Amino acid sequence: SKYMNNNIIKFDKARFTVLTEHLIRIEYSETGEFEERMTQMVQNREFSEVNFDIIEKEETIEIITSTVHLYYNGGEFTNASLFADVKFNFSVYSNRWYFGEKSDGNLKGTTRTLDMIDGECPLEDGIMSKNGFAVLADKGKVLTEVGDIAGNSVSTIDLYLFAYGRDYRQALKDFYQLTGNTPKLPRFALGNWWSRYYDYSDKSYLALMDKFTDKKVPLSVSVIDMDWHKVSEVPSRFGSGWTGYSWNKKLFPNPENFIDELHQRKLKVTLNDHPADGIRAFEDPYPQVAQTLDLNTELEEAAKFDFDNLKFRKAYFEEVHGPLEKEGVDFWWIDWQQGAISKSGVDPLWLLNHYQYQNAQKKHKNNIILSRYAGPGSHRYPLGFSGDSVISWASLDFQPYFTSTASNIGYTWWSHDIGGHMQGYKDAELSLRWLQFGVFSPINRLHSSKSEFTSKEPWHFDAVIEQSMIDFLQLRHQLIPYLYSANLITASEGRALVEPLYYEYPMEEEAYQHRNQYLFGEQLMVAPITEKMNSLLQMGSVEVWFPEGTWYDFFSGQPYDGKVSLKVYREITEMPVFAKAGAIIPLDKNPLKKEEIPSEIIWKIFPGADGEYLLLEEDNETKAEFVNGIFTVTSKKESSRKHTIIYGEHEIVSAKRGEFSIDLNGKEENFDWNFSTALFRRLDIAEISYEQKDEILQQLSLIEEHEKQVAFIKTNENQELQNSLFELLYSGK
Amino acid sequence: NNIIKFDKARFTVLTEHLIRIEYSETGEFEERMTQMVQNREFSEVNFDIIEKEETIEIITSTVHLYYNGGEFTNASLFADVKFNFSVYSNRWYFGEKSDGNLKGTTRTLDMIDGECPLEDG
Ligand SMILES: OC[C@@H](O)[C@H](O)[C@@H](O)CO
Repeated sequence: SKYMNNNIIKFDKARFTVLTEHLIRIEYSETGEFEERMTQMVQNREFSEVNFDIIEKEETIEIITSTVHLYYNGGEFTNASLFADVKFNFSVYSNRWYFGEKSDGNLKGTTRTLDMIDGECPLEDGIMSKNGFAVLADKGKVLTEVGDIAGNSVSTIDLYLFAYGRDYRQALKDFYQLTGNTPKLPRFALGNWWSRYYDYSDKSYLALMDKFTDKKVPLSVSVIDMDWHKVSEVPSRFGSGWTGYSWNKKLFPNPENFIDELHQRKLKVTLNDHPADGIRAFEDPYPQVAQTLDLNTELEEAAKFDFDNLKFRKAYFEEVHGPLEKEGVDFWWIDWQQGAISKSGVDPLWLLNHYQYQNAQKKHKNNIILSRYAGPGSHRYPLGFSGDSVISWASLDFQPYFTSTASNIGYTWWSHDIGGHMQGYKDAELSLRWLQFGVFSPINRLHSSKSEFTSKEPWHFDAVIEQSMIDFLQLRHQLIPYLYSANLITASEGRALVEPLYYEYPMEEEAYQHRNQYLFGEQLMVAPITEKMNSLLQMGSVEVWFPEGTWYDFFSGQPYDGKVSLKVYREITEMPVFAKAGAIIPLDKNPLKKEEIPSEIIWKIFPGADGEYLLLEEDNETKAEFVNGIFTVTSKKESSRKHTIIYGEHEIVSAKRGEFSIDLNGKEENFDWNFSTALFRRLDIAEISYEQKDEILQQLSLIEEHEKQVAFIKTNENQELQNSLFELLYSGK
Repeated sequence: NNIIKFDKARFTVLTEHLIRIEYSETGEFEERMTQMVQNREFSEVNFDIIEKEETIEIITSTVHLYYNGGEFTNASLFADVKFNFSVYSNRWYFGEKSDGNLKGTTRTLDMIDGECPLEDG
């Protein structure tokens, strides 16, 4: 059969597939046979036919779409024979791709891990570029129909040219169509996780879980780190106790009972797995694995780690994990730090995440793993696990940027160790700022090193820090409805929960100049504080870009007239999070109560414009509509759910059942936030002279005209104090 | 008896803790001294072998040395030491650097003001 889809062009030894007007597959084959199989990266090349034009001559071909000219001059792919011009003017002369060459503009993607990183590390390129094109090489192995490694591609060069311009959201959508959508997360993954590299007993671990309840901190996940298994008692002839599959019965004399007690507390349970030293002769499962793999047990022959080997994988899932799953382990923390070597040339991290994520689905519907990034397409195996960050202001300052930038390669479920993993320095404010970021990150998992000094328990800290941490951990559970809805949107529509500003505001230069600022779902904009407070102000700060429109602090209702770039100041207990006029945010009214789905939703409405919110749940869709001051709630299915409505400052309706409409036009649109209260608070906490406090309070109270209030603060000899006062006068204008 | 051949490789267990590893395309292995090596006469030692169709394992009191056949690559030739001095730096891979080397020396201190890099010992 000579039949070919109309989107396929062949010329010399190349094949071009025009998958969209802005996405061209580029293949080279010595043999004239081109690759149809799935690869590690690509799952789907079925794209609806698109319009394009060809200029084919003897010696050259040009493929022309709405956004790109692709040229091929025959022969081997070199920087001279294969190149493209984009039909954009985002740069004066960075509008040409050359095969095998780097161009500027790439907005970056992510990397394997933050292991041993103190602050910034280099990132790999993503598919997003300010100049409108990027090339995603497919260097992976081909897969069989059922998803096992098949060997080398017959397309010895296989590339994807993205030429979406600054339509970043559409580039990511089409990347997901190509590599497969992110699977749905389960709701439990979006709550708080407790983890610590600490040799807990059953007793001490349950006592901690019960103290979390006593302290009014909700948790969804109980992580148990490597001290669950034998460590120091492993005979040295076998190597270290890092890898283990055998319970420490001194700490866990009845593992199934312990896991059942965590299940009764509605916690999902994961164990640390260090797979690299395989199954050695001292292990509980060794007799059964040695039988299956026909090992020499009198010579203590180990079942060495080999995820290329179908029999090893089968032994690993059925005979090593299987018994631990039967005891009640819900999902696996794959903790691989042992390199990228295999006989197949496939990264063992890729093999682990691919096969473990598939195996997890027998255990539970929409199950997860926790593992490091395994390259483009590995978003199919959530969750991401960033690993052994250094505990530092510099590490925190990198992390929001790292997180939002990862959306540029579709890896949208990074779980960082909140408060940082190891080394570095103690600073309770650092631990608190890091938790603020974690709550507004894809996953909020508390974790720490083996130190006796790095517990992330709120009560480790003083009464102020402890209370603020408890408040933020409660907030995480309030946000689960919003997070779970955004999760179902990632899985169904290919939209990241965390977006860089330039996704919404691609033509605004300031959207590229606030590296740690992001959109958090569709209704909230976050600007985490990631530097130690100024002790004179007793407040930290971040420069915020406010896009055009009216914005409100999500917590205080402090207003801000966009478009402006404004330095904003917050006490260590407060975080900069903002909503536009018209925003509607659902909150669980009962974040401490372990309900499978919330019995009551708070609808938090920001007055001053129309808005809309769709709450996706396991078995329902709930639409909130705010049009000409009328707030309406409707659902796909009937339910007993109670709805609370908070319109700006004020609870209007409490615990109303069913679908309803309510006219909010006759209700107070204004937040209580006011200039005079906020000014008094900022002056009162500041470690400045009382004479300065007195004069600033007197003059700003006395001076009526806003421009002369600003002139007065402009004379202040403390420059950061001027900025803080300016923020208040700007919100109060 | 201290000598084992497998595929295109020759292993010589000189001590319980010292193993020569040779590759030869032709199956001819080198007996002559080199600039570095002057003597390969060492007393017999005890060690075990697990030889299969496609793989060999040599086991001493201190090391597992594995060879999976073919040219020597990081994947085909590697070893686990029977020690627990590190949590996961106990594996040698052919042609890869691992941590822990306490260093050796270098040709000269010509033009060196303070420290210079040393070669591995
Ligand atoms: O299992 C011990 C490890 O050091 C873990 O605590 C880290 O989180 C792994 O990255």
